[PDB]
Amino acid sequence: DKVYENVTGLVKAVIEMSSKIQPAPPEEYVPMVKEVGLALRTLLATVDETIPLLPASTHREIEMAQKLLNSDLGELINKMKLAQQYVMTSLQQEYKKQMLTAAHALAVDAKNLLDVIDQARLKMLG
Amino acid sequence: NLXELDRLLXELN
Ligand SMILES: [Cl-]
Ligand SMILES: [Zn+2]
Repeated sequence: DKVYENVTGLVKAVIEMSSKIQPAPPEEYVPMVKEVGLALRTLLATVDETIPLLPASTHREIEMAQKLLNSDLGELINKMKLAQQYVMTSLQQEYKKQMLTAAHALAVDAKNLLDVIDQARLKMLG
Repeated sequence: NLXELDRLLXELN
């Protein structure tokens, strides 16, 4: 199940970033966000490969879930940059928190993409 | 969705 493997890899990269966000200084964030973004890229390519075999009536819902992940990555990158802009200020930890919140949203939405695909696989069995 | 992601990713290089 490459979709499950890819979702696992993406969520693991998010959990890693979330244990390193508070200790790490805001300008070592880029490699962690990059590892998350590339895990997402892998996942999206796998889902694109898988869609043609799932029932047509499920494609739209899967496609919306994919788009949500894109928007989530955008927000993560934005919050990362803000956390960088506000290092050693009065807002440093607040923007680190916002970055954390964006990464968590990404992980949750990846799990929901898996759930939608898994339901479409069930329908396909029928 | 892949196109959009790949240009989002450009920002991290
Ligand atoms: Cl959270
Ligand atoms: Zn990792």
